[PDB]
Amino acid sequence: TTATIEERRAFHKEVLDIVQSKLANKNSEWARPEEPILHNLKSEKEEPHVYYHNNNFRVTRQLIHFEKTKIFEDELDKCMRTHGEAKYRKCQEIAKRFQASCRVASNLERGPNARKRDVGFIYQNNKLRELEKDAKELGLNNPFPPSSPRTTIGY
Amino acid sequence: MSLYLFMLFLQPLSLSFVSRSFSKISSLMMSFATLWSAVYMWFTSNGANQTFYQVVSWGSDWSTFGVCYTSLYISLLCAFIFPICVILVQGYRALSILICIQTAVSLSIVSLHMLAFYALFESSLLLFFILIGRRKYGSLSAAYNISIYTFISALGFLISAFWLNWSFGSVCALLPNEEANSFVAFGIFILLWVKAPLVPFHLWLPEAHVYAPTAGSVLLAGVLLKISIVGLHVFFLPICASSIVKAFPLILSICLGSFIFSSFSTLKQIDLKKIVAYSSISHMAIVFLSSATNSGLGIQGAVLYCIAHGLISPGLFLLVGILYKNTNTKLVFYLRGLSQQAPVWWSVWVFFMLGNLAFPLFPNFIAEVVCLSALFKNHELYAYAFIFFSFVGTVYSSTVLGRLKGGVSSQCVDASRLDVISWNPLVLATVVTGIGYM
Amino acid sequence: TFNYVIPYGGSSSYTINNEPVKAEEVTVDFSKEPSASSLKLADKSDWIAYT
Amino acid sequence: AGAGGPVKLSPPVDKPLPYNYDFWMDNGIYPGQPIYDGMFGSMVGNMSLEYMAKGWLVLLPILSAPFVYEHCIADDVTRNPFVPRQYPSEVREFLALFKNGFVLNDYSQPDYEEMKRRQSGLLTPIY
Amino acid sequence: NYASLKADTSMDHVFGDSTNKLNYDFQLMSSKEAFFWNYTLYPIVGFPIFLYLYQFNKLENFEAEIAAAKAAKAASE
Amino acid sequence: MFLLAVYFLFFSAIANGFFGRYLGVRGSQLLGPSALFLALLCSGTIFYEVCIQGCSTNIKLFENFVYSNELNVSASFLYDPLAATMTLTVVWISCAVHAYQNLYMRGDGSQTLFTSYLSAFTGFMLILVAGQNLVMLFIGWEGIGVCSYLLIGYYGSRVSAVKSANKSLIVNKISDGFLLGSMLYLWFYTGSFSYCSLATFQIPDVVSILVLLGAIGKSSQLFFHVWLADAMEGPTPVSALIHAATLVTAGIYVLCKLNLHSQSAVGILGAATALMGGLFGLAANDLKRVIAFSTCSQLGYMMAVLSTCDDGADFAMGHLVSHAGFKATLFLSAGLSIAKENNNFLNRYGSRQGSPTLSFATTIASLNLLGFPELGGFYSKESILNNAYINQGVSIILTLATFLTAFYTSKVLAQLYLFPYGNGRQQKSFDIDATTLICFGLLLSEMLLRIFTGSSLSQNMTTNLPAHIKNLPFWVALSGALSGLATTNLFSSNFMRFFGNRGGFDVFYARKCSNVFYHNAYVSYTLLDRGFLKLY
Amino acid sequence: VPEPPYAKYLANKSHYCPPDFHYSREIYAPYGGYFNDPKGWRTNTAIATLVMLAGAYAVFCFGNAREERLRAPKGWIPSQLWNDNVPTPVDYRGKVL
Amino acid sequence: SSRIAGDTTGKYTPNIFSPETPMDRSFSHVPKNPFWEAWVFRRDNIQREFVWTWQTIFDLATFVGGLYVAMYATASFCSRQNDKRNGYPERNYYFSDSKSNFVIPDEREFY
Ligand SMILES: CCCCCCCCCCCCCCCCCC(=O)O[C@@H](COC(=O)CCCCCCCCCCCCCCC)COP(=O)(O)OCC[N+](C)(C)C
Ligand SMILES: CCCCCCCCCCCCCCCCCC(=O)O[C@@H](COC(=O)CCCCCCCCCCCCCCC)COP(=O)(O)OCC[N+](C)(C)C
Ligand SMILES: CCCCCCCCCCCCCCCCCCCC(=O)O[C@H](COC(=O)CCCCCCCCCCCCCC)COP(=O)(O)OCCN
Ligand SMILES: CCCCCCCCCCCCCCCCCCCC(=O)O[C@H](COC(=O)CCCCCCCCCCCCCC)COP(=O)(O)OCCN
Ligand SMILES: CCCCCCCCCCCCCCCCCCCC(=O)O[C@H](COC(=O)CCCCCCCCCCCCCC)COP(=O)(O)OCCN
Ligand SMILES: CCCCCCCCCCCCCCCCCCCC(=O)O[C@H](COC(=O)CCCCCCCCCCCCCC)COP(=O)(O)OCCN
Repeated sequence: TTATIEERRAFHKEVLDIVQSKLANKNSEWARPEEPILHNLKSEKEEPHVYYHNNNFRVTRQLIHFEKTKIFEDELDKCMRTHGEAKYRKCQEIAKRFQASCRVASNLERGPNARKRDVGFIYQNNKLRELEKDAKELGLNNPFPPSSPRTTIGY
Repeated sequence: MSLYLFMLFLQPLSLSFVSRSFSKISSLMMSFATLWSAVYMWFTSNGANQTFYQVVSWGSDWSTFGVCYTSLYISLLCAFIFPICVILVQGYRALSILICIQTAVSLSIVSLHMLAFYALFESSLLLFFILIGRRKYGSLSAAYNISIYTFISALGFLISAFWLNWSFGSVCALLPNEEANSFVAFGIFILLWVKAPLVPFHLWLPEAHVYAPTAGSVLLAGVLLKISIVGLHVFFLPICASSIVKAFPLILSICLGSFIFSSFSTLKQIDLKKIVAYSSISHMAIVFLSSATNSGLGIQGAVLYCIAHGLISPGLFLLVGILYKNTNTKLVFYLRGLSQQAPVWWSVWVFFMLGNLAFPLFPNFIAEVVCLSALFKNHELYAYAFIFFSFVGTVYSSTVLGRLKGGVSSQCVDASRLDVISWNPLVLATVVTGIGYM
Repeated sequence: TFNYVIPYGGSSSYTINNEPVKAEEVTVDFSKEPSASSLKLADKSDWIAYT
Repeated sequence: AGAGGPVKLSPPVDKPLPYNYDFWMDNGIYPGQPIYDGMFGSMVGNMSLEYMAKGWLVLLPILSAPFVYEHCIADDVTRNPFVPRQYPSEVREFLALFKNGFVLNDYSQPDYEEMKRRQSGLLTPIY
Repeated sequence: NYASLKADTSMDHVFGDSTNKLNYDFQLMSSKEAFFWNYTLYPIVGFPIFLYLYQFNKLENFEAEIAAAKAAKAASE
Repeated sequence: MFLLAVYFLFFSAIANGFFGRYLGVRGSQLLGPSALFLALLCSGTIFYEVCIQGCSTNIKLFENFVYSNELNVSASFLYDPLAATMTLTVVWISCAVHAYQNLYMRGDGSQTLFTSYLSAFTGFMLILVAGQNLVMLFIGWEGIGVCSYLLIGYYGSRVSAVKSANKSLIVNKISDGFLLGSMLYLWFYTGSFSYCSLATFQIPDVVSILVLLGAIGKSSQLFFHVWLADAMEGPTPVSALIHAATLVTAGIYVLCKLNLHSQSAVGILGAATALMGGLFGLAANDLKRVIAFSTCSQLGYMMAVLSTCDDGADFAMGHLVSHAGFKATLFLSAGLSIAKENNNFLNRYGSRQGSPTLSFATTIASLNLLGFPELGGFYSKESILNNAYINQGVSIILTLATFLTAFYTSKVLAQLYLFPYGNGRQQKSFDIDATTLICFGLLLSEMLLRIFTGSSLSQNMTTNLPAHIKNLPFWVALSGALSGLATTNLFSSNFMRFFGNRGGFDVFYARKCSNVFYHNAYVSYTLLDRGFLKLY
Repeated sequence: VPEPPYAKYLANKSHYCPPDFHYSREIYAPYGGYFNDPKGWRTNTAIATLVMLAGAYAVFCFGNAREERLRAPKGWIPSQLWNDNVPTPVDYRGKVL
Repeated sequence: SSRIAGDTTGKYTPNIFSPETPMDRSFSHVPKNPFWEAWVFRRDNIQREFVWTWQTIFDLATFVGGLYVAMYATASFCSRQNDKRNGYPERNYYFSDSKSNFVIPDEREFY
């Protein structure tokens, strides 16, 4: 994938047209975009208008993800408090969804040095599954535990 | 924004025209009016404008001023703590020096131009050289230390700013630029390394705090240490992220070493102001490392913990200054029986010392939890290292409290009405932030 | 970024590359290349000769 | 009388102070104390650290003798005369999930090996 | 001005004299002993570090041995 | 209704500690006990609703106590069956101690501040117990830590008291650092701080070790027990609260709330702590210190029982709540004995005319400690001993611990009552008012109700054991009691000296750990920053 | 030494104060003096009790508004008298009450 | 021999000529001790007694440099583990000599 200078300048011109279209009508939610500006730039910093707009879009998405995770946690707590000693069976699905939301919210913008957030021990469980498969097929002895059906309340 | 900048320029302006007998009253009114203008700036700052709440330019790239999350918190903190400094300080000379220092520092926080940031921040170089080296109660050695350290670090930062202005053509933050050069990254980094006291460039801060006046110490601890994080979020992380991720093991080495050795050096202190000053150095490392992770948690946690420090350490410095006025001593060994002799001072001292030990009902707890969570997001061992060696702070804080608490004393040294008026706002702010209104 | 939610800085794609484009149409250099004497002195092949 | 009791005041310093005098804690009452009792000065009971180490050397083998037999010498089949509590399959499968469970030692079960490897789990998270 | 250096002897008969002094030299641990005890206690403090190191080495060695056996199986086959 | 008790305790704390000038010493002597009585009614209602009638309630005071990115925690209270039981026990004991302090602390200058500390101390215990998430528990944990620091060091003109408070603070700091590490682990890999989503069937060992290391701090186990013995410097009402419910039990409550512990570690540590505590209590000559070492031994029993069976958590909690009662009674009666005799040493106590109520309360509490049959302590201790038979190593050590416990309990009883008078011929007296009688009546009512209501659901469930195995603890306790009455010598003078020094755990810290700590400080400061890096 | 003029404004030694114990009467502490017993203490205690009960009423309203029972109690509970959000009791067998 | 300096009414005047010593803020000042002052002076100016000895070099190296070396090694190990965890290629850290240019992960890319 290679970008010639002509294509780069053409995309620059088109982004200027986008900025002019946005400027025409006032919008109080200008910095809370619902859609990104699609691009194939090597670095988004090359075009400043795309950079800031998509950064605002990412911020909006992350705020939505945080509030969604709080919602999922609320229904998980309610479902836990309702069933009683049947919680482990009946709250498996809601916990699954809540942990999925947590991983989405954390992992999308973890950062340059941050590690992936293993809510529910899914990646470890997958690693153990792969290790056990390889050890059994190759005749080796695995020094690690086999994969578990359930390691947390959901995942 | 414009009102805040105008009031910041108005405060030094008023001193030239005041009667020289109305100076204290006019300065206090001006400080409160600047606080109100900062509240207005917060009111006119809409969260819908996610990148920058407000940007104003007055005809040039240098005159570009703007507020973001970090800038707004730090500016409100300085505007909050300045009036206490104003009442603590007497004399037209001292008022002039402190007003000029505050104007320069508060203009630095909202600046969006690295060169203008450098110009405003270092304008307060001689003012501290004169302030810390004042006639009877100042030391020339400490003033030399602080001035030379600041000059070398700021000159390195200036060289990096010149290279950026030559290459990109601009040095304003609002224009997106990225660099992978390590020389420029170090040039920007060295200022942060020195200004945020980080071992082994932390030697200037202690000597400065001990030999600075109480208002000077309050400003130094409250906001001048926080200027490092404004520079990091505004002028280093946007452009120098590749270098911070390349050097992260080294960054952790230096930060955790600063934490540990500053904690151990605190144990060898006999002077109360030195104890508080070394506690500040140990506290800065968590902030620096949490920001350096370049994650959403780290930046927020660092700015929060800066606010917590800028509400707790000024209170300790103010209480120590009050005690020194009452007793003419700062040696812990001379001071005994303070619990019986000064119950009202002792209550606030214990409250603020608990705040410095990061107990739950204090803002330091919430801030530390967020910062440790960011460190745990990077790695478990990173958080574990900081959590364990926090016990060293407990040892020296407990030893100091035990030494002061009991004994035989023949002097009633308790605070007056003026002193209680001085710390009431800090106590109220500490409580309000502690219950979660961070 | 200047916000507390997403990381500062940015990232560049490693797959995508940008074709080099010349800074100017015609390049005139006023910096002279190293002399043969400089290359001779810098040569460390024979340690005695280098010394 | 709890309040108002006579006390002795520690004499004022009259000689050059040692550099590490911060190791001494004196509030003004006569019996000043080290920062940590036993760091220096009189020892409680005139017992040194060597004496305490020798006493512990005598005790540890006797104290550890009950624990070492069951944990190391004994094995799951011979530890107890009975098997772990028997549960219905639906209950047993859930209970066997717990790494800190007590049904993982059921050698009658056909999943004994996997249960034992589950019990000896991971030291640290892999991710 | 300065506090008096003369002590009070009113309570000596009740609570004993102050003649007896401390035998401590007010000196610290020797450098050799300090080296041993730092390099013993600090590892005990950092017990998670060694646990993580042990498990990571175990994981990497098992992965490499699996890779080697995989290479052997994929060479002949 | 559920919130009311914490409100009453914190109101007592604020009123007595900030407006005590207006209220006065009498004003504290009314507002304290009245508020805790009202809190006792509220706690009784909570206990009936949650435990007996199985109705758990969640109260969310406010949301987003900490809201930074994904990290989100709320101030919520969940009263589950464990929380209601601990709340009832704590409020009952604290009301008793507040009744006790009206007469005991009258000769103390700051009685209002003492009452305020006691009430905030109880309030933070209830915050710890009723928290629905880990952060509320940490808040209560640190609150009880700081309140213990302000209560042990109440006598500031005593170097020993302030150093004891510093010891408690530092040890507890290390413990909660380990707990904070475990909290961060659990938030990262489970997605929440709430106990409901906290559940993990498999947890890596590091989290378990961190949880255990944090728990062994407040629940003083081995290598972390140094502070409990020194905690005797504080006033007697403080000792009763800290040893009975607030501080020591918190680690056990945390281990029971989250079953992330490992069987191998807990059983060995608990059995070792029980044996060592009994052996240390053998040598002690202060009345108050023996009871603290007995507290250590009982904590060892409770920690050991977790390894035995699935019902171990229930058995530990039952012994916890049973132990709070007779231990609090033992401290309160010991404190009254010290006041009446102006003495702390067991040698000089002796038979003397006194109140029938206090002597009976001491006798019944000591009988519960010993294991006397058909008593609340007896059932809660046989539930542990009989169920520990499967763990052969644990069972043996606990049986020897029962022998030692019987011996020193009977020795203390003989020295306090049966022995001839040992104190001097001086006018000494402490006349007890009706308030202290109401205090001991409340403790005795707790003890009596414990027999009828029980401690655990599986308390009387059969452990299928041979009769000679099942009734063995009684014989060991009886032999220990008979040997204690005769005041025979059990160990040689060398081992008696070793136990008097409490195993030399503190002397090791002094000679090696503290010296290394201050040599690290010397290298950091004197050699480096004020040395190498300081100009001439 | 002749007592200073302000000693008249300072209060006396209380009945609970031991006669031998001396304290400086000029020191002010929010928790009270060394032995207190102020004049008018009864009215202050009555006012404190009134404030306590009023705050209890407010806390009771707040808690009742925020008390959530999501699982039916096994039997009748006292909260049914004052809060209407209690689910109808169901016993161990499962029968509704 | 003493008099009250402060006046709440506002009619405060400093009696510099008064025979009686005013009860001003200096009334409560701590008396101070000669040897304590010299101990304070000695402790602050401890750089005067600094001497380079092999024991001093040994202590400084073993504790300070040792802790720096240990922290750097631990941080490098954690970075290596995180790179394996995240699935990133081995990152080009400053003192690590790696023939890969991977420094900052691309957000757009799936690793
Ligand atoms: C010299 C001083 C003398 C005067 C002493 C003053 C005495 C102070 C009294 C102590 C106050 C204790 C109250 C603690 C609760 C905190 C109050 C609070 O935060 O208000 C909440 C409302 O919540 C409440 O009202 C709580 C009800 C308080 C009464 C409940 C029972 C009282 C028992 C105390 C237990 C509290 C433990 C909480 C631990 C964190 C605000 O609601 P939101 O709109 O959601 O605010 C957003 C949340 N956040 C603050 C984090 C930004
Ligand atoms: C959780 C929601 C509800 C919150 C209520 C908290 C309970 C009361 C909080 C009141 C404010 C807490 C901080 C008070 C100031 C801290 C200083 C202090 O507590 O005591 C002062 C002085 O006390 C006061 O004047 C004010 C205390 C009023 C009530 C204090 C209750 C206990 C404090 C609660 C602990 C704070 C929790 C922080 C960690 C979560 C000094 O005491 P001592 O050092 O022991 O010396 C006293 C003299 N003597 C030697 C004779 C003992
Ligand atoms: C291609 C070039 C190759 C390299 C060549 C290197 C040649 C040497 C370069 C050194 C440049 C550093 C300049 C600072 C010199 C130290 C300060 C002078 C020492 C001194 O005596 O100053 C006294 C007080 O200063 C103080 O109290 C300050 C204490 C020390 C200040 C700390 C230094 C700043 C931090 C150092 C590193 C910072 C980061 C570096 C990237 C005042 O003396 P006086 O006024 O009474 O005059 C009387 C004359 N005796
Ligand atoms: C020894 C431990 C290191 C101490 C630093 C501790 C942590 C500081 C990290 C700050 C984070 C951003 C700074 C960027 C890099 C600074 C130092 C990184 C470590 C380093 O020296 O790497 C070198 C590369 O950097 C360079 O080539 C330049 C180094 C910095 C230059 C020093 C002074 C520059 C002043 C310039 C003023 C402004 C000029 C602006 C034009 C050589 O590593 P390598 O990649 O060659 O690997 C070869 C190994 N086998
Ligand atoms: C039931 C579960 C276990 C409970 C705790 C058991 C602890 C057992 C550890 C003691 C048993 C082995 C001791 C090592 C053998 C040494 C035998 C001779 C002792 C000796 O000659 O030197 C001593 C070294 O201190 C020492 O020996 C310190 C070594 C101790 C290792 C650290 C373990 C923690 C110990 C905490 C409690 C033990 C207290 C007694 C050690 C005294 O040294 P010195 O002062 O005369 O040196 C001179 C100052 N220049
Ligand atoms: C002149 C000044 C200097 C002179 C004096 C220096 C003497 C100090 C030398 C020893 C320092 C401690 C040992 C650390 C360095 C070990 C050798 C470095 C090589 C290395 O990285 O090996 C790793 C060491 O384990 C590790 O990752 C580190 C384990 C030790 C750290 C924990 C022990 C202390 C804990 C105290 C807290 C400090 C850390 C807080 C975070 C394991 O090899 P690898 O598998 O990683 O592969 C990496 C391929 N070489």
